[PDB]
Amino acid sequence: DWMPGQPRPSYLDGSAPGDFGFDPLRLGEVPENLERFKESELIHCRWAMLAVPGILVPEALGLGNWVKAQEWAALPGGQATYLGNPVPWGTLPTILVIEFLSIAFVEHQRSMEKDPEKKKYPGGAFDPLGYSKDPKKFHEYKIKEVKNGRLALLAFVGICVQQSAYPGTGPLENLATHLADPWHNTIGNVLIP
Amino acid sequence: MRDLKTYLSVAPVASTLWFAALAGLLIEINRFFPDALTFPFF
Amino acid sequence: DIAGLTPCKDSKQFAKREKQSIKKLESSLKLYAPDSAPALAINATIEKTKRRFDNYGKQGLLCGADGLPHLIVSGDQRHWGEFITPGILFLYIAGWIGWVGRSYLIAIRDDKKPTQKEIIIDVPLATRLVFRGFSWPIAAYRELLNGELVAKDV
Amino acid sequence: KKGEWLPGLASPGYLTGSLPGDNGFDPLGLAEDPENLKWFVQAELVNGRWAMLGVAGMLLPEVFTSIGIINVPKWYDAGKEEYFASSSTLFVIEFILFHYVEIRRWQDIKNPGSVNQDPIFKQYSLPAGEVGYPGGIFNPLNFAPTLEAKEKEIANGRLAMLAFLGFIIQHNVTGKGPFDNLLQHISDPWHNTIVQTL
Amino acid sequence: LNPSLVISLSTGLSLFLGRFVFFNFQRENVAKQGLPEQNGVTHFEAGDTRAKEYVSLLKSNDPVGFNIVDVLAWGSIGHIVAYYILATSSNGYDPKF
Ligand code: CLA
Ligand code: CLA
Ligand code: CLA
Ligand SMILES: CC(/C=C/C=C(C)/C=C/[C@@]12O[C@]1(C)C[C@@H](O)CC2(C)C)=C\C=C\C=C(C)\C=C\C=C(C)\C=C\[C@@]12O[C@]1(C)C[C@@H](O)CC2(C)C
Ligand SMILES: CC1=C(/C=C/C(C)=C/C=C/C(C)=C\C=C/C=C(C)/C=C/C=C(C)/C=C/C2=C(C)CCCC2(C)C)C(C)(C)CCC1
Ligand SMILES: CCCCCCCCCCCCO[C@@H]1O[C@H](CO)[C@@H](O[C@H]2O[C@H](CO)[C@@H](O)[C@H](O)[C@H]2O)[C@H](O)[C@H]1O
Repeated sequence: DWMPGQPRPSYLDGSAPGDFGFDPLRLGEVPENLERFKESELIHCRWAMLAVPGILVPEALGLGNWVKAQEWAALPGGQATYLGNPVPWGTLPTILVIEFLSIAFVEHQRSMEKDPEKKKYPGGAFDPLGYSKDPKKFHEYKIKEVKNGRLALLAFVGICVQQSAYPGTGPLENLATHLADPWHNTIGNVLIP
Repeated sequence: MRDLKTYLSVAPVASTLWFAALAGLLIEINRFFPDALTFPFF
Repeated sequence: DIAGLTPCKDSKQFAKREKQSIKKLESSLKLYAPDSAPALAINATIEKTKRRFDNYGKQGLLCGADGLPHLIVSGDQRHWGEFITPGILFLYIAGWIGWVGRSYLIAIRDDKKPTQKEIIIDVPLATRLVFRGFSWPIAAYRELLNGELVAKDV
Repeated sequence: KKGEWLPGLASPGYLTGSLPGDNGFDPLGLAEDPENLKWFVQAELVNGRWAMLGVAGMLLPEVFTSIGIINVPKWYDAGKEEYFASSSTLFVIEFILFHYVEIRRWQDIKNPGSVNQDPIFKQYSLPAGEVGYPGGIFNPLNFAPTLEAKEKEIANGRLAMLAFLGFIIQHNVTGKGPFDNLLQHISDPWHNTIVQTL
Repeated sequence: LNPSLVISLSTGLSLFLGRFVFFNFQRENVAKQGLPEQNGVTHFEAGDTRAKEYVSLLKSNDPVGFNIVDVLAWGSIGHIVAYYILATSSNGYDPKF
């Protein structure tokens, strides 16, 4: 139960992975919408779980933060740098056409499959190590993925809001600024200018 | 007597008494606190 | 300042208006013996004029090129006295009146002849009910939560 | 005979006499509906308790400071002082903590007994009490929560709410501290009064 | 920079996507959405002499059913994207970061 003392919704019995009874707006009242929401929630969770380290790790290294790493495309002759290497295809129209064709193909492949249970957990080629072996352990891994991904989503929100509250920052730069003086470096200064 | 209080409770009479009191009040307030485009006490 | 205006304490046009007003009243004052009652009246209007302009200057009103106060209702905290604060006062009083009248109508609605108390006021009941308006925001909020504020299926 | 705030006046029917502090006082009929009465019982409890603590922390540090035993800023001047954290940080701390606790208490108001146990440690729960009087860890000395005990809690709470009102309005008109006001009054009472203060 | 290059690439990619990628989606949507109808019946059955769709042109020996209309639609897209990239490359426009 997400909120002790609160009656769980009628349609949330706790059986689903990551189902703690949280839908205060009753957005899953219709079952079709709820299933679609489980799929989409997992998609966001996995994009976030991939994108958070892609945001943090290049910052720990000498490379720019996640904001600076997008900046060459604003200027016309822009060329990307992967690990300091001016990659030749780094021009914006190149990687842009590449990204459109590749992403569009893959994601549209997800659009043209309706199991619907495979739209959440397809497996097969995407489970070569076969972690779907024990359905108990596979379901516990479902709770694992859902909580990890929700955590990553919250973290991403923290990164975007910190970026708005300190334009041209880094999550770890913000963290270090806090570690300097935690009692005088806080969200309190942003909430209260 | 009871009938007279009843008459004095009737809509137009109660209205003249009520708005006459309200007018005296607002007049005196504008007498001790004239002009005033704002609530100055903050 | 705000909206290109200037504080009335800093406005030449504002002070020119005060000057021309006072000199106008003094032009009227030159006609009467200084001990006379018309004279004392024009002096009272003059003192009231100075009080007016000095108060508008003090309380921070902005002026236009016209030399006249303009009100900032955007919500800027420097000017809540120009709308937001008198506005909250108004909403308190209006809510009071309407809440009391509604209390009266509910109180007489199950009488044998309801209209009878609408044209001849039950003044004792009204006096009992007038001071419910003091706490009208709590009463109306509690009714909204309890479902007693709005009639069902109307 | 449960006590009359107005001797001649009768009690509202909805004030049974089972509530502590029931002197038959609801002239604007705010508690006529029973759910309103429950909610306002909790509201009077919390406003009264916070008012007791606040009145204490406003008045006693002042009288101590003026005696000279310690040196503490005035309750209104305490905010401007320098502290080991930015006041914004202090605020965010206070807000997060109160946001947790108050919502647990509220869960008890809506669904009594629902939040009685530690959600971390599944042991160390609370005993079943009444709404607004949590037992267990909240009563370490294990005093008996009876009438006259609750009635004294409510009485001191009401006197302290009135007290706080007097503190803020007083300080507004006089520009000083409450104990400073008491000294000024005891000095020459017939010539030091709200009459002369205005 | 070379118009024939960009137009040929964009139009070839558009025809390609419409042929091997988005064809099934296209057909299931144009099938479930169906022909426009007035008063519960198609415009031609309702009596509009000119509302009969042209089944001759829609027949194609292309195995999947890709026809002249598909060519026209996707090729139109490819030319609009193509002249978009062409016109946008010769701009010299650059936003101030
Ligand atoms: C909580 C009880 C309490 C106590 C015992 C006092 C005591 C005092 N007040 Mg205060 N005051 C109170 C509440 C109280 N006040 C409240 C609720 C308000 C908000 C309206 C004020 C606002 C106020 C102002 C504006 C001033 C005082 C002033 C004073 C001092 C002189 C009295 C006076 O001038 O007129 C008293 C003024 C009142 C408003 C009285 C209201 C108190 C009500 C009636 C409750 C008291 C009744 C109680 C049963 C009798 C005493 C019980 C007590 C022993 C607990 C005096 C030491 C003056 C001062 O500070 O001296 C410079 C003054 O200027 N008070
Ligand atoms: C878009 C991402 C997304 C999606 C699609 C879902 C989908 C779902 N969630 Mg999940 N969740 C999310 C994000 C998401 N969640 C995040 C970020 C957290 C961490 C706080 C959680 C934590 C969580 C818990 C604990 C639970 C769920 C549950 C559910 C399921 C039932 C609730 C529902 O149907 O609402 C559907 C949701 C939507 C249609 C998305 C609406 C988004 C609105 C329009 C905007 C939101 C604004 C947002 C607050 C912005 C603030 C950020 C910042 C700018 C301030 C459902 C399949 C419940 C469940 O049963 O699990 C299976 C449950 O127990 N979620
Ligand atoms: C802690 C995060 C987490 C967790 C617990 C899970 C859990 C699960 N996933 Mg999921 N997933 C995740 C993240 C996660 N996923 C990410 C980031 C992606 C990429 C978008 C996916 C995409 C995905 C797909 C497509 C599928 C699953 C599947 C599954 C289920 C069975 C397979 C399995 O257990 O994998 C075990 C997971 C681990 C042992 C975690 C290993 C973590 C290490 C450190 C790798 C990280 C390295 C680096 C940081 C990231 C780069 C890797 C990248 C290049 C691939 C299971 C419930 C399959 C399924 O549905 O089963 C039927 C399946 O089809 N996941
Ligand atoms: C919570 C409260 C005060 C709390 C004060 C606090 C925490 C003080 C905190 C701090 O001081 C510290 C400690 C340290 C300082 O340095 C800083 C500050 C910040 C100063 C007062 C409540 C005060 C609450 C009050 C005064 C409530 C009064 C309600 C009344 C009189 C209602 C009466 C009626 O409603 C009935 C019952 C029946 C109806 O029918 C008729 C009417 C008349 C409507
Ligand atoms: C036989 C065959 C084949 C081949 C085919 C081909 C070769 C094709 C062609 C096709 C094509 C190649 C097509 C195209 C195109 C189309 C279209 C339809 C177009 C268009 C255009 C437009 C529409 C334009 C517009 C505009 C203008 C006019 C002006 C301005 C600019 C713009 C753009 C706007 C294969 C082997 C594969 C297979 C088997 C069979
Ligand atoms: C009623 C229940 C809830 C009540 C909640 C009340 C919240 C009150 C929030 C108070 C906000 C604190 O506001 C903040 O205070 C600090 C501390 O003095 C001020 O800070 C001031 O003193 C500090 C002392 O070092 C200096 O660093 C600073 O230059 C100066 O401005 C900030 O300028 C002000 O923005």
